[PDB]
Amino acid sequence: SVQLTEKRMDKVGKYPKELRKCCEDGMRENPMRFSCQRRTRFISLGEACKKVFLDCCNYITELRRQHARASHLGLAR
Repeated sequence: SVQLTEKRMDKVGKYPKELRKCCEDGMRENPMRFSCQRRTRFISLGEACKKVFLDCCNYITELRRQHARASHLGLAR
């Protein structure tokens, strides 16, 4: 979303330069409505990369939900 793209960049920045792809992919849209843990199960690609993915996924999932709630309540930022 609007300010969501922002908090994503800030989050991706927080990580060592070679774990940013993992973070980025952890925060892509979720049309199949899979849990964060479920989406890691077949990426392989590493242990330290799964921790990153999972952490960024959980981070952005919470932010999307908070955003959906604000939007539903007409507080929409």
